Amino acid sequence: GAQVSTQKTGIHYTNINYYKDAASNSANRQDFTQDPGKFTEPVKDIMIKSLPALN
Amino acid sequence: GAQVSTQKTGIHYTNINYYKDAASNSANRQDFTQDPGKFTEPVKDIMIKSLPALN
Amino acid sequence: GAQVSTQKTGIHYTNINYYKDAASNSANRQDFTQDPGKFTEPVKDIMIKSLPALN
Amino acid sequence: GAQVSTQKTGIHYTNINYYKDAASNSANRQDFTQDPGKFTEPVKDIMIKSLPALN
Amino acid sequence: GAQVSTQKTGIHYTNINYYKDAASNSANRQDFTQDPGKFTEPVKDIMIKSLPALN
Amino acid sequence: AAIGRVADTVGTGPTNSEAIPALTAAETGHTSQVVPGDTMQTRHVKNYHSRSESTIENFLCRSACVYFTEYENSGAKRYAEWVITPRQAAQLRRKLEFFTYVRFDLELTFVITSTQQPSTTQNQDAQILTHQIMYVPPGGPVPDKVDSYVWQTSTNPSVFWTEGNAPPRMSIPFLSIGNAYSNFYDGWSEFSRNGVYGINTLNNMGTLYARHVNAGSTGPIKSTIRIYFKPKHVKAWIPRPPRLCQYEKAKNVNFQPSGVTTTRQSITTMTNT
Amino acid sequence: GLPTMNTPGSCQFLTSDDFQSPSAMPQYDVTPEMRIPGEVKNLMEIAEVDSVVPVQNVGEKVNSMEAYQIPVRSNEGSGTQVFGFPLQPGYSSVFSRTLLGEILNYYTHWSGSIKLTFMFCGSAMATGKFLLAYSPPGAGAPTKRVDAMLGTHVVWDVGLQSSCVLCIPWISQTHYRYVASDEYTAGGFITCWYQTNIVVPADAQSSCYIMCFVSACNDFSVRLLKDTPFITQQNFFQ
Amino acid sequence: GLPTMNTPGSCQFLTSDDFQSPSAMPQYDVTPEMRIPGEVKNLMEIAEVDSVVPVQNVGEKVNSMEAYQIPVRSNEGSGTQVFGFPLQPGYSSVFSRTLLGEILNYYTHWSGSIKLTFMFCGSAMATGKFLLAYSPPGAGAPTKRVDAMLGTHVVWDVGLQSSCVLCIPWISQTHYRYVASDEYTAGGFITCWYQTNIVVPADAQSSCYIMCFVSACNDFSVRLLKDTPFITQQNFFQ
Amino acid sequence: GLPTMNTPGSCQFLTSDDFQSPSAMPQYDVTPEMRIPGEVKNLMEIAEVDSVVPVQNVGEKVNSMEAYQIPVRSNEGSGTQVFGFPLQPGYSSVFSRTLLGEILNYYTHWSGSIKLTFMFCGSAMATGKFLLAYSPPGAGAPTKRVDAMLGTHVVWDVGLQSSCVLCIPWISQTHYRYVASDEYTAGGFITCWYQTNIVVPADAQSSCYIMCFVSACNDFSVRLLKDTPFITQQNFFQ
Ligand SMILES: CCCCCCCCCCCCCCCC(=O)O
Ligand SMILES: *C(=O)CCCCCCCCCCCCC
Repeated sequence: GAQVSTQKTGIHYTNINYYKDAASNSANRQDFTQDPGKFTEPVKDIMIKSLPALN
Repeated sequence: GAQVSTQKTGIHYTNINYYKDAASNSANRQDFTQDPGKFTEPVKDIMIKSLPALN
Repeated sequence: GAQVSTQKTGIHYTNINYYKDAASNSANRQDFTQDPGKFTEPVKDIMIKSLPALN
Repeated sequence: GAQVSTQKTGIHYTNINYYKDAASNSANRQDFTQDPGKFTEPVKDIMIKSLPALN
Repeated sequence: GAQVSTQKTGIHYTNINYYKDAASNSANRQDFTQDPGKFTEPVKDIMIKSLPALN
Repeated sequence: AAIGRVADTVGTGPTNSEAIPALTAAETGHTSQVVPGDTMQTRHVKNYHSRSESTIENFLCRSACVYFTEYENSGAKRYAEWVITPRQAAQLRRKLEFFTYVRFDLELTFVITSTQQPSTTQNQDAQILTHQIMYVPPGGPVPDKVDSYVWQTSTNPSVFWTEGNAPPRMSIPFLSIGNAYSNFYDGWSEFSRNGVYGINTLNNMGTLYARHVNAGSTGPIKSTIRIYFKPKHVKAWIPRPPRLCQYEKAKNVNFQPSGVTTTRQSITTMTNT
Repeated sequence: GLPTMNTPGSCQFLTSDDFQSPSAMPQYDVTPEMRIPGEVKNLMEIAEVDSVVPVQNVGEKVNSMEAYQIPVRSNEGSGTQVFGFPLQPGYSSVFSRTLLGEILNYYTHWSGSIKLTFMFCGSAMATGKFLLAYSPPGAGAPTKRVDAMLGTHVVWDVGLQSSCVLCIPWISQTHYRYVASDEYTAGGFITCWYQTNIVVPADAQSSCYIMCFVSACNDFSVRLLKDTPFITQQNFFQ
Repeated sequence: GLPTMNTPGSCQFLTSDDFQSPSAMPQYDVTPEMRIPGEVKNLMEIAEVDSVVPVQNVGEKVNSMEAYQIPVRSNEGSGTQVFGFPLQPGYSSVFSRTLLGEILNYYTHWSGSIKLTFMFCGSAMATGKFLLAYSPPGAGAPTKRVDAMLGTHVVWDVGLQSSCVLCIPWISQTHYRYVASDEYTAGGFITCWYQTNIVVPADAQSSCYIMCFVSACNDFSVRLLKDTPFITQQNFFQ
Repeated sequence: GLPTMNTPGSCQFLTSDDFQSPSAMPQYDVTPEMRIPGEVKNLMEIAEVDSVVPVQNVGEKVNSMEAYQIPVRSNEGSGTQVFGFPLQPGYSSVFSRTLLGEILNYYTHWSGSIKLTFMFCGSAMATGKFLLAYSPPGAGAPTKRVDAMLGTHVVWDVGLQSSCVLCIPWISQTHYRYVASDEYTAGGFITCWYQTNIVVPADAQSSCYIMCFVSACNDFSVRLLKDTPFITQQNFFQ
């Protein structure tokens, strides 16, 4: 049982893990998740862009 | 998931991409498209061979 | 006919034996069986933890 | 897509072409066609063995 | 088209012949046929163990 | 026909109409579309000829040595360096310059060879050589000596090779900052129309650095590194006249005026003289 | 024995290769993961966070908090430039060591709009309006206010809302720009001017400071991973 | 460890090989493509475009526009040859540096019909008829008009339609011909003659010029990729 | 990186190996095939075609058409041997250079019946009967007609049908015989005799000739491909 993912472009590729340890697998170079909020905007009260930050 | 194309002749071959980047794939040696018009014949008014080019 | 097991983690891997002798196969590193009883607790009369060992 | 032929004997084998040019394929060692007629017997009028060649 | 046999033990293995000649195949190490009769007991008249060989 | 087949010859017979395939007017800028049958009786010919070997891809897809330098075991030049460019070699450069703009991925191949230098060192016993090629994109720290910290390559990409093994090789994406590599640039680098002029104002492909990792022997050794380019996944636009005058400089199109062609006796001589 | 044939590249060691390799610790049981605040997935998450820009590199100030201070004070005129630096998030000493700049310096190409947030640290009683402007390359850096206002700009009026933003729109002829310096990849000039001079009352300091924060926008990206020039050594540390 | 067995060719480096190879820039985001006018897919697209042929190689003229001029003038007779060159699109100095010829010189074999378009650049008042002819090999180049008309030809009459085409049909014993020179692969002779001499009125120049354009037909193809003799060097350019 | 393990034979170069290998001419368009008369699929197609045997090796005759002539003439008796050679299609000088023999000499083993066709080239008026015989090994070659007729034979009577065939049946203890010489693989003796002497009339030549053709039957085959002894050299030809 192989897997089949998408390559990087502007097609797919096949992968078969050969080792009993996950540590042996290739890198996870395609995790494109993003969550800036944790850093930019860690305010308790939501700040609405178009509004004044203070009133 | 491999692919299967036709070889050059006057039969097929199997291909499996092994890398995560399309840049790593083999050449695209079988694109036989052709469009001479862009170069030979870039006239705005269609010129009909059997006709006179000027009248 | 290959086989497909689970790798070690906190995914699977494919295996195909290539030799006619089982001796040639890779190690059996995933047998997690356990039976302490043979050693700790080889008493003929079951001893119930919460109870007194003698009366 | 591989192919599967018969080996020479008195069983089969698997083949997968890996190149884009038919020129790269292995030899065609199993074409057992035969047509002696072109050479032995290129007569315009069929000669029947048991008959006299001239009369 | 591969084949799948049993290994020697007290599991299977996969095999794919890669050559056009049967001569190229691996040995036939698992033919366990046996027929001692040809040698021990090549008598024309069946001899029944429990009986006397002559009477 | 067959995707890449060529046109078949249409059988024709005697004519006598007012159809004038043969008469046209080049002034239009249009190339005539005449075919044999238009000006002579032809037979029918099923043509199976393919134009497969003329595709932009097949034409530019062959490894080409674009440059090579050397670095030595010891001495003054212990490491090599080369500002990346396809214009120092004439072969490949003339092909690429067949088109104004081009886009492609690149297959890099390196041929690394060593040669023992003449010296007076007694009992030389070389160990196997291991080289290191390293790429430094514009803006990155450069090595000043064969043992500079820069060869750490925590981020710079670099290959480690050992003599005897197959040539090291690797693929490179289309690295342009624009939508296509430019082969020509009739412009300047400054808005005042000063500074640099020509193709070289766009070339900022960084530098390549080679070196040994071990000295190997007590004796002196010189190593040559040949860089080969092989365009893959090619797309080309606006074809132009092929280079006529020999190349003069690597960073511009400067040439020494040349005749249009070789000569011959008279406009009647069927010989190349 | 399956007929095989090695190809170029075989046995090499590419620093950026990506293959599978046997574990030296067969069946090692990793420590279970744990929820740790603030995980990071992409460096751009960081490049979107404001960091204080050192607009005042001038001389010795680089060795004090003053590097981060922008001098503003009441004048006997308006039109006076307040500062001016180029749009070279990667090269210019003004940005190069910023949160954004540090990241850019590990790459070769950059693209996207940039935000320059300006906080007025004068006193509640201090007032005034400034003209934050961005002039794309092509001509020179504007030398007079009347020439800077001809470009992309924001007239900031100081008031209860302390900070104000000058969004530097990504205008460029190419999709990406070089992180390193290059005139082809020229980015233009960012300048500030007095729109209507600072005006404090009596007993209120007439000389003030303005801080400048920088961060990337949601259309910012970076390409071609490389090593930073900003870190070096001569020998393995002991 | 899957039993394998390397075969001849292993580890070599063929210049024209075609294999996959690891990217040195893992996950690099290529610049998005863009619609650029005039894309090229096959070199034959170019070889189908007319280019001006330098029929007049004669001496020093190769260093002036004159190389592209074909002398025609009023005579006191007809039958006079006007020019004559062989059918060696690849070798003959007449074609070798043409758009068609340049391309042919990167290949070893060629096949197909060829178009020679002739534009009369005389004056509106100038007239005349010429005999464009193509004689397949086997005999010699025709030396008289009466011997050239025995072959494939087109009697061109100059008039409002400035240009006229002589389609050189691909006649040959083999499917392909060598781009280089070889008598087996002989291609024949292309010659022009006066059918009915030039005839201008008074006050109109009696000496004129005829240009010659060349291009490939839709049945033209090229094989066996090779290097051009036309480009050389002694050292890497600096 | 798929765990692999090279086996013996790896990297070698067997002359008779059979593997795939990259084309040096990627996408080269082969010349379309064409119907050419007389295609050949197997060498046996050739070995089934008669070729004239040189029964008369005797001395200097090998350097003239005489080598292919079998002397026959009117005698004052019958029983006279006319010729006699062994069944060594590969070794015997009689066959070795034949069409059949040439082919056999590229192999090590052979098997099958063989046809010896005899054409009488005397004159229309000449007559006679001959005894074509084949004696399997084991005893010696027959020395008298009365001893040859004890074996496989054909009494040929000359007449309107010029030729006559002696089919040499494949009798042998093994399936195949060696092309080279070996007594285990002995093939027997082929001899001819006068059954009833030649009898011409007056004015008609009494001395004649008989030609001998040889070819393989439909049960003929050859094994173990080898090099011919019949071709040699000392240096590459110039
Ligand atoms: C070890 C990593 C090596 C990486 C090799 C990178 C080479 C870059 C090649 C750029 C290609 C041809 C471009 C011409 C540039 C221009 O003039 O615009
Ligand atoms: C995607 O197609 C997966 C399906 C088949 C994958 C197998 C690739 C080839 C496996 C046979 C073993 C090859 C030894 C090279």
